[PDB]
Amino acid sequence: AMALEQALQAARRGDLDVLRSLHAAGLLGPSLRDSLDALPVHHAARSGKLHCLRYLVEEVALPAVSRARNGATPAHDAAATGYLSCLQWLLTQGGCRVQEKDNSGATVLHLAARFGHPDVVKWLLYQGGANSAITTDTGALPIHYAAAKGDLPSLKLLVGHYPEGVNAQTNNGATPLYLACQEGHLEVTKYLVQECSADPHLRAQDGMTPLHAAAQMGHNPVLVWLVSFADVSFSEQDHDGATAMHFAASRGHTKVLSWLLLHGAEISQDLWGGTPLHDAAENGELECCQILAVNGAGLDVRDHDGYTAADLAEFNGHTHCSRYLRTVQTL
Amino acid sequence: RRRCQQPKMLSSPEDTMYYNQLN
Repeated sequence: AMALEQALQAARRGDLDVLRSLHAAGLLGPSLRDSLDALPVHHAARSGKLHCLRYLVEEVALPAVSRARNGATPAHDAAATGYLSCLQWLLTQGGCRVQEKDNSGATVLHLAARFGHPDVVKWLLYQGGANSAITTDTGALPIHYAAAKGDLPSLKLLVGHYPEGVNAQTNNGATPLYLACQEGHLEVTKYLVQECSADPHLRAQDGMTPLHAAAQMGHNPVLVWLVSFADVSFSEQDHDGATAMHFAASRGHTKVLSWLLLHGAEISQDLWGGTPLHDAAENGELECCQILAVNGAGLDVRDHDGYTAADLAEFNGHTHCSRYLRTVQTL
Repeated sequence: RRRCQQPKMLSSPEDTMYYNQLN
């Protein structure tokens, strides 16, 4: 266990002399792995220590294509961490193939996009030969990852390289735009809608629109822009009848909730009879309860189980919300 | 219910754990 910690630490630090000493003592080998099955080659590559990576592959003979528990090679580590020098060496001298996949089906191009490394994305596309049309086992393209990260330079590169990806949906139905809205990336959202003809009406498999995702995750700047400039309705419902307001109230996003109410969004029941006040009360979101109650939410509306919002707060132990709601009802 | 709905993810949690522990 001591040789292991010394080897991994030296590989991350670039301490080539320690690796040489361990190699001389016969203490480096392909079974010397951490708890995720990563070798010293992974730890050098994820740390940008190219001289140690080369020593471990060229001299110690640790395989450049070795795989961690999830199938990641040292090239996957390097692409995810942005260490282009290590990635380039592995893909040329090291013998890694640019299309090698981890267990999920992700390539180094997916991972460079996922973690927002546009220098790596650019080199992979225009020198490394990486394929931009490859889906993982969830249906994800590199463009999905770039959009979710909010990496506009990588996204521009990937749209130019594979423009058919713009409106592609993952297996659960998400478009790059859905993901950009979910993650609150306004400039990427604008680019997709304004410059790439991204369709903001393509829904995920559960009926959620990109606007629902922005409200669910509290990204008011994205929600405001979609409603105000992209012709997205804040009244649309998912497969359960939920509106943007339900999602915002359920997760305490008072700014989204306020903006929706300010601009005339209605306080409506979903297919289960719950209003956004039910969602806020059930989850102990006191400030959302107050905003809804002051702006005309029906305090006495019962869901399909016959429960008012105050009842739901009480059954979930949210006594601050139930006490507030029951006193307001008396007025 | 609604609050427990997770965002749409592109990879498995085990995958995210691994790539997050590279830094």
